[PDB]
Amino acid sequence: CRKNTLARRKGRHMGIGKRKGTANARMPEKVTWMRRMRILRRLLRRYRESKKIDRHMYHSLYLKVKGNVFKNKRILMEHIHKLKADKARKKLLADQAEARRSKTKEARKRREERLQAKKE
Amino acid sequence: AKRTKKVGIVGKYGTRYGASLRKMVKKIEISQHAKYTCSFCGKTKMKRRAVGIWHCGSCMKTVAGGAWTYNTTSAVTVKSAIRRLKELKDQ
Amino acid sequence: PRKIEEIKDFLLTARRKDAKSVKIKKNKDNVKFKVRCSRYLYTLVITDKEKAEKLKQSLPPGLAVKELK
Amino acid sequence: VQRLTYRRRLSYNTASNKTRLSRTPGNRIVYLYTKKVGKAPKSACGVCPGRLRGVRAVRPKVLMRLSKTKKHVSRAYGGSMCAKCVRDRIKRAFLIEEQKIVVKVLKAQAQSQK
Amino acid sequence: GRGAPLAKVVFRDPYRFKKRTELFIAAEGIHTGQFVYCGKKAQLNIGNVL
RNA sequence: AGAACUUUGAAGGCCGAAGUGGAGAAGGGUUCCAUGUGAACAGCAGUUGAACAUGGGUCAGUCGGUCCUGAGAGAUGGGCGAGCGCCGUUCCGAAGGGACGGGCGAUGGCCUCCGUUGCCCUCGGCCGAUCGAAAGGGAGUCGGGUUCAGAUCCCCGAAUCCGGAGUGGCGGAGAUGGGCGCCGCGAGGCGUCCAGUGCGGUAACGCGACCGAUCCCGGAGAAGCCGGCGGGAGCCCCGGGGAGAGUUCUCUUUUCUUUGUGAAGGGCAGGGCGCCCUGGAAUGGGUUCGCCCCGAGAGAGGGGCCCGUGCCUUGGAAAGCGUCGCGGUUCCGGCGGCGUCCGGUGAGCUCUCGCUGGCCCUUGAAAAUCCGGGGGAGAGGGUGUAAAUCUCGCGCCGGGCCGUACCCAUAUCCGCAGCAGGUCUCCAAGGUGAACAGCCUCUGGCAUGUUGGAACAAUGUAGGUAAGGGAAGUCGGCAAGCCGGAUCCGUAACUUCGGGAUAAGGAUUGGCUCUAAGGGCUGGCAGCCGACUUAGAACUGGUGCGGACCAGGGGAAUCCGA
RNA sequence: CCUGGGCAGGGCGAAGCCAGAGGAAACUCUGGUGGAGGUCCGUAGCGGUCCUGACGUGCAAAUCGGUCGUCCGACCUGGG
Ligand SMILES: [Mg+2]
Ligand SMILES: [Mg+2]
Ligand SMILES: [Mg+2]
Ligand SMILES: [Mg+2]
Ligand SMILES: [Mg+2]
Ligand SMILES: [Mg+2]
Ligand SMILES: [Mg+2]
Ligand SMILES: [Mg+2]
Ligand SMILES: [Mg+2]
Ligand SMILES: [Mg+2]
Ligand SMILES: [Mg+2]
Ligand SMILES: [Mg+2]
Ligand SMILES: [Mg+2]
Ligand SMILES: [Mg+2]
Ligand SMILES: [Mg+2]
Ligand SMILES: [Mg+2]
Ligand SMILES: [Mg+2]
Ligand SMILES: [Mg+2]
Ligand SMILES: [Mg+2]
Ligand SMILES: [Mg+2]
Ligand SMILES: [Mg+2]
Ligand SMILES: [Mg+2]
Ligand SMILES: [Mg+2]
Ligand SMILES: [Mg+2]
Ligand SMILES: [Mg+2]
Ligand SMILES: [Mg+2]
Ligand SMILES: [Mg+2]
Ligand SMILES: [Mg+2]
Ligand SMILES: [Mg+2]
Ligand SMILES: [Mg+2]
Ligand SMILES: [Mg+2]
Ligand SMILES: [Mg+2]
Ligand SMILES: [Mg+2]
Ligand SMILES: [Mg+2]
Ligand SMILES: [Mg+2]
Ligand SMILES: [Mg+2]
Ligand SMILES: [Mg+2]
Ligand SMILES: [Mg+2]
Ligand SMILES: [Mg+2]
Ligand SMILES: [Mg+2]
Ligand SMILES: [Mg+2]
Ligand SMILES: [Mg+2]
Ligand SMILES: [Mg+2]
Ligand SMILES: [Mg+2]
Ligand SMILES: [Mg+2]
Ligand SMILES: [Mg+2]
Ligand SMILES: [Mg+2]
Ligand SMILES: [Mg+2]
Ligand SMILES: [Zn+2]
Repeated sequence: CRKNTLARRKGRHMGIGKRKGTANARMPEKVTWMRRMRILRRLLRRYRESKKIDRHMYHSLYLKVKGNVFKNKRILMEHIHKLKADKARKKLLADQAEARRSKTKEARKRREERLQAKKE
Repeated sequence: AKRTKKVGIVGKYGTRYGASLRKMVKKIEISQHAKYTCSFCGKTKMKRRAVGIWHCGSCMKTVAGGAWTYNTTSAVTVKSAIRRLKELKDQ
Repeated sequence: PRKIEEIKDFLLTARRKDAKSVKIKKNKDNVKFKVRCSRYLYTLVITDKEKAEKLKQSLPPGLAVKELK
Repeated sequence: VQRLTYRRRLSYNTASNKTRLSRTPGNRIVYLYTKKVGKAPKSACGVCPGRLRGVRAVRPKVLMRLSKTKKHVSRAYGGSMCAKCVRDRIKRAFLIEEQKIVVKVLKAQAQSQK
Repeated sequence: GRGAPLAKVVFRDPYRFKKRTELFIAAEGIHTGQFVYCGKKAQLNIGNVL
């Protein structure tokens, strides 16, 4: 029994012919979905509670994990990296444009102060 | 993904008891299984109790409704006639 | 049974009448004192052999004492 | 691997024969008998359901054992209302009595003006 | 054995201090907590027997 | 005396945890156990038995009946009836014999102080006497040991319930404070008055107790079935140690058994909350396997409560078990040494607890008992003296009656019998396997089912084949045989659009090496630990591979019945 | 009628829900989740189609072996 079980653990005696029940009978689709989605839904908790994802993309990726989109942990983590890089690029461009607009408005208010000082 | 194109909720009955009878049971099974808007707590928690009895989820205010919907059209007509005879010339 | 923590409460139990059995059980790391007063069994467990010896000395003499082995 | 046996002559798996299995000090799996579960008391007739908090949930013949601390709460309407009923009925009694006083003094003003 | 709902309307006894509980046929649109009135000069609403 | 059958050793097998096992309900009534006989009985036999004769055996506050009502059965009032009687169970009834209390009288004990008796006043729906469950409701005993036969009953040890308290058994609450004036260095003492039927937390609520009568209200008792999911136990699995045993032709740190804590009380895990406080969301947010929740208050933080059948602790190692040794003819629940240990994991099986949902012209029981709350009629000592009451910790006394053995069945029941028939339940191991399927093993039972020996004729009853043809036999493919599991392709006519459908028709399936993917726990991207699944590749065997077992022949139509 | 007890594993995948794509709108398409049913194969259980098999002075005054129909229900069953 132990030698046969060690062969099964290595992956032997588990071909096509020695399966006498269906795939859903051997490993259930519901159990596969439960394991898959519980792992993919608590990795988001370990990201959100520590550092990684914010409040608003957490709910979007939560619903996107509830839908059958993300197959496993590797491509889930890679898609989180892609969204984090895209958000960093968008906020960098927004900070540059806001700095340009802020320096323009500050220069305009200071020039209004210059013209007010020249008038009085 | 839309799976059933005509039977809707009646696909649990499958192939038995006639297209017209399944079509006539379809609308009233939708009526008995639909959640209705509660007029008291403002929520959508009107769950169907036994026949004639409707039961809102929050605030536990059980109401005596119709047998398959929340308000029968005949019952609304009766309520309108009762309030009309109420405020008609002070009885 | 009940577990008396303090020493004064256990010795007050020993002073209290309608108690007919005291059993001293030596153990490999401590020692247990048993009073069978009436329908309850009161235990004082203690880990100091000097305190056990002085409690055996201060035990009231009008009462039976049985040492378990 | 040690198949075990009933101890009473109740061979049928009824509600009173609701059991468990424990281990003796003599290293033998024994088939011990469990008292049925006791539910806590609930509130009085109309509030959202839920058992009242702070009551030792036992059988009513164990309520003879239970003393007058683990059966009620020190509040008025203690072991009967879940205190949401208390904080609603106090305000309801107060407001309806004050509105009856308002209606009575308005009718007294009607008596004075008529 | 009855498709019509039963209603459990509690009253108050004017002669002895005791709340009496009766069993009405539940009219349409009544809800728990509604003050169901009963008598001769009761105002005409749904639920009031007169 | 006598052995195919009795008993023991050993070998080989069967039952294989949905049993040929361990126990019960109904039923049997001594069949249970020991000793003796073998003329009866057991379909042969017995030295044997459930046969016969003799003698034993059933121990209960905490197991059940007893109590309660359920469907129902039933008597009085009443009505009917020639009549034994019949109807009916709230109807056409003067259908309660009880009580908080007050007054008056009398008796009795230690006539102060209490306990009784009678009369009067006052209060008090019964859903109507009563029966009806050894599976419904129903408080409370568990661990070890003992006999040839008993076991939760007997012995030891450890607990719990229900009643009892009058001269009211002992403690602890109620209980002991504040103000004023005088004396005194102060500590303290004296005199007067007043309070005191408990406290704490903002809360949900908590404690050692917390005055409560007629009356009223509420809860428990008191709930259907089916899905999911999570916690806990038991059993199984793996890694290591310790004790004994098995094999050693060669290998194997190998293989097998065991490795414990009852009820009860305290503490702590764990699970749950439709329980509270702060606080206010929108760029909507939090969570499920599925849902669901949120301004009638989400997230977050801090609390409170319930079950705690899990762990530790008194019980509790002194018993129990494993192993080695030593004394007594025997009697001693002998005597001694060592151990009775660390972990991990789970679509694992069973039981249990909890959350949530679905189903309904099905709403899935009553009563006995017990508790809480609202009311404040009443009771209590009135002060440096202590009560009225206690649902608190103790202590004392009692728990009457009946049943308790055994079979519970291919041999203790019924069927005329030791009859392939029938009869209601709990417990369930390892492997292959989806499986409580089928097959083989373990614990535990058994002698093959009312006979043995010799030979293997016809006919028969069950089972298997057969060259070539494939239904030509036959009323008819009757019987038998083919496909049968799983994975990947592909699926028609018709139709109520749901199906037909596992339609039909094909390919692969073994063994051994690999490869890839699917996780958790630790840190201010790195390291450790284990689960069994899927896919692909190479190599190899006599084309063999669901290798046994498990197990749909299919298609075209007609009539009838949805 | 009351009161209890019981039914291994798989196949089909309704409502509802999530995500993506198309569309101006109505809404439609795809992939999951979900577990509905007087639903299918099939065990115990319950009945008994065929062999008109075995018996047919039998095990039996109706039983046995294969082959069977159904097995969440208009399901089976004990006691009163
Ligand atoms: Mg699915
Ligand atoms: Mg019972
Ligand atoms: Mg064998
Ligand atoms: Mg059996
Ligand atoms: Mg003999
Ligand atoms: Mg004979
Ligand atoms: Mg005998
Ligand atoms: Mg005899
Ligand atoms: Mg006893
Ligand atoms: Mg009893
Ligand atoms: Mg009669
Ligand atoms: Mg008469
Ligand atoms: Mg009775
Ligand atoms: Mg016995
Ligand atoms: Mg015993
Ligand atoms: Mg007592
Ligand atoms: Mg479970
Ligand atoms: Mg577990
Ligand atoms: Mg315990
Ligand atoms: Mg017995
Ligand atoms: Mg028989
Ligand atoms: Mg016969
Ligand atoms: Mg039989
Ligand atoms: Mg197995
Ligand atoms: Mg397996
Ligand atoms: Mg089983
Ligand atoms: Mg026989
Ligand atoms: Mg025979
Ligand atoms: Mg023989
Ligand atoms: Mg041939
Ligand atoms: Mg041939
Ligand atoms: Mg041919
Ligand atoms: Mg031909
Ligand atoms: Mg012909
Ligand atoms: Mg045939
Ligand atoms: Mg052939
Ligand atoms: Mg077809
Ligand atoms: Mg078929
Ligand atoms: Mg038909
Ligand atoms: Mg069916
Ligand atoms: Mg079919
Ligand atoms: Mg069958
Ligand atoms: Mg038959
Ligand atoms: Mg037959
Ligand atoms: Mg025949
Ligand atoms: Mg014959
Ligand atoms: Mg079949
Ligand atoms: Mg079927
Ligand atoms: Zn509502």
